[PDB]
Amino acid sequence: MCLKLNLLDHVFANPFMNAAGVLCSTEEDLRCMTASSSGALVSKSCTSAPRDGNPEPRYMAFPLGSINSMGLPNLGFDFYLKYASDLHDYSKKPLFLSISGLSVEENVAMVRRLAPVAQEKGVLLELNLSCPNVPGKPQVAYDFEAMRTYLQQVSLAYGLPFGVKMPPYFDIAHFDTAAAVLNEFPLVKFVTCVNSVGNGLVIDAESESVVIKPKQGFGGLGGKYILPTALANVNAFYRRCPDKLVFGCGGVYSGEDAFLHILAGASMVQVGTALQEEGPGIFTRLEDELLEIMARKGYRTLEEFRGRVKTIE
Amino acid sequence: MCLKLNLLDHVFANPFMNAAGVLCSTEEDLRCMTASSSGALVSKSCTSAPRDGNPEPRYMAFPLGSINSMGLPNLGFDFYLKYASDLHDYSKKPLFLSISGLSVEENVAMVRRLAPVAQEKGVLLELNLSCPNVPGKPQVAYDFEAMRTYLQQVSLAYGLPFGVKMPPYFDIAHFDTAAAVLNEFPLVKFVTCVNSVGNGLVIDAESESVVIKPKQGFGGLGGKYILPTALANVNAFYRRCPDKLVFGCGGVYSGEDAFLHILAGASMVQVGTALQEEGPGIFTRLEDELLEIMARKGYRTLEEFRGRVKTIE
Ligand SMILES: Cc1cc2nc3c(=O)[nH]c(=O)nc-3n(C[C@H](O)[C@H](O)[C@H](O)COP(=O)(O)O)c2cc1C
Ligand SMILES: Cc1cc2nc3c(=O)[nH]c(=O)nc-3n(C[C@H](O)[C@H](O)[C@H](O)COP(=O)(O)O)c2cc1C
Ligand SMILES: O=C(O)c1ccc2cc(CCc3c(C(=O)O)[nH]c(=O)[nH]c3=O)ccc2c1
Ligand SMILES: O=C(O)c1ccc2cc(CCc3c(C(=O)O)[nH]c(=O)[nH]c3=O)ccc2c1
Repeated sequence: MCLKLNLLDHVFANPFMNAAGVLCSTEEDLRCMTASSSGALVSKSCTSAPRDGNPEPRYMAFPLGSINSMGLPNLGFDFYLKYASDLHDYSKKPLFLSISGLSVEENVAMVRRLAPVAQEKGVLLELNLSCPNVPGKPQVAYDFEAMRTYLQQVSLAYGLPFGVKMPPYFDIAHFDTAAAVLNEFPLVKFVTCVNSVGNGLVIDAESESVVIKPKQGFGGLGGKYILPTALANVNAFYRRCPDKLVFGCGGVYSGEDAFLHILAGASMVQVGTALQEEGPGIFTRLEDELLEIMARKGYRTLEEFRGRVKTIE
Repeated sequence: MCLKLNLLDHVFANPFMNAAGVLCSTEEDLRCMTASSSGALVSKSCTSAPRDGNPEPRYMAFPLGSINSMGLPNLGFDFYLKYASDLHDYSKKPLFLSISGLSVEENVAMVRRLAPVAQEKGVLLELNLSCPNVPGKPQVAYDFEAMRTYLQQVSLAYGLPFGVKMPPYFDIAHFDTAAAVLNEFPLVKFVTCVNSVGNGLVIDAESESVVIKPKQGFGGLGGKYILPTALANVNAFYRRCPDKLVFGCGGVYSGEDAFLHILAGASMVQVGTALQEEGPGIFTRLEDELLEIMARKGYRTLEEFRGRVKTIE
């Protein structure tokens, strides 16, 4: 029985990795992810210049999940490019680099300079499209014309396979439109579903207060709250993008949750909230748990059940 | 200390009611809700003609909430109109009738008939701005021009104060656009936030199957999964629509959850999944729990804390 995968011309010991943003901002965090049992890691979404992000408290977690308005704190692109080019040990596992420029021009600037490193060292680009653009307009992936522009400019600038990180959608017409846009771009080889569920609001009953400071307490939701949403999106894109991979992200706490993602169509399975809460030991647990469900069911490999969710009648 | 309140020129024993769709389809159901301790009741969204809805299984519940693709089963508008006009006992509590016509014309036709019953008996209209999927088009409340159309035509045809049932939004620009639409219409006197979170997917690990038959297992989510979404929408509209009331719906299982919805801004608090799972007994428990938390905090009225959620700094 084995959790091995070979995709995007890389070899992965297992499907598990962190979710962008969690345990991946500093060198220390990237070394820790690298030392862990995960099959891959992704670096924190970056911008051209370093950012401090939003005022604290800006992340809080609870039994059913988490809320955040981090505001894209990061060490700047040159840092993550240097980690990719000079520091990462690719003999340990593959690296994804996430970018999240605040305009199309910022993303173009970064991917231009990432290209040669991607070509030489094999770092894989994850472009975050659940990201602000002009304030007062929707985030990039909820503005299909902007999404198209972004993908056109980055495809031209970068010129190598990449993937995209998507927000969740909630309407079939949006699933249809979004996948149609993605399918215009042959270089988009993977689609990671999903980013956080936007603009949730957690309120503490005792203090009568919101729990994060930015944005009057509104923030993106992760964890147990979002698993059926995540699954839906994974499957919706898996069905609509047959020439792309789908990576699943949202609500993974256990090997059972990872199994569901994989039955929905996931190749890699990313872990955000649960990893934030439990720490990198989670990856040995998830591995063990997923192998046990496979043993019970008689599955020897991931391909035997990936995307094989049954429907009724 | 009692929970009684006045809204919309009606008196309510307490702020609780069922969520549309739950325990409200048949005469038996409406009578059961009327006999309960709820402050109000709302009928099942209706269409001009009866509908059988989608194949079963079409609802399932779990520890964290529910998933449904009911397909708008209902007894048809004439039945609900007759309930409102001849059968409901208004001395017991107010009645809301939910309409969910499949085009603007259908909604106009129903509301033209409801108006004189509203004038005579005081039944209240809740217009549902969710709808069956139509390939190539989003749900009405996710198509702002369509929403404006509906509201323009209903307002003209109906001519009396009414409310609107909204799906959740996840993007502040969308909150700003939606609330601007709503505030064009002075007759929209309440906004109910939220309907189910659209197009989730629940998968059973043992069977490797989705759990509802319609739509390849995709359906609207309710219950614990959606509470922070629901609170966000309640507060976003409460902030943006100062001349309207906001009714909260989503994720209420306890008086503490009701308390949070009121702190976010809700005037009435609707109960869907929890009511479906626990039955109408839930309303005595919710009342007791909400009064207990009020007593512990020293609140004598709902007005003392409605919309008074605190932000940080
Ligand atoms: C603290 C924190 C920071 C995050 N930062 C990013 C980010 O920089 N880029 C991104 O693509 N997603 C980011 N996300 C979203 C996660 O990658 C993930 O999509 C989301 O948390 C859902 O997965 P989960 O349910 O496992 O938490 C962040 C989430 C959290 C909790
Ligand atoms: C079985 C069922 C049927 C429902 N039908 C309707 C409906 O006819 N009209 C409507 O506005 N909302 C309908 N809903 C949505 C609920 O009114 C409510 O908005 C949603 O379930 C979230 O509240 P909850 O978390 O308390 O379940 C239905 C929900 C369920 C579970
Ligand atoms: O409050 C702001 O000014 C602000 C500015 C920049 C922002 C950029 C992002 C995208 C990164 C990200 C974040 C984050 O960094 O807040 N959190 C997530 O759950 N997902 C993400 O993709 C998300 C939110 C951001 C908010
Ligand atoms: O699947 C279909 O073809 C179909 C047809 C008509 C539909 C009408 C609605 C609106 C009623 C509704 C339902 C419902 O009746 O399924 N469930 C909810 O959670 N909220 C709602 O607002 C919701 C879904 C509908 C789906």
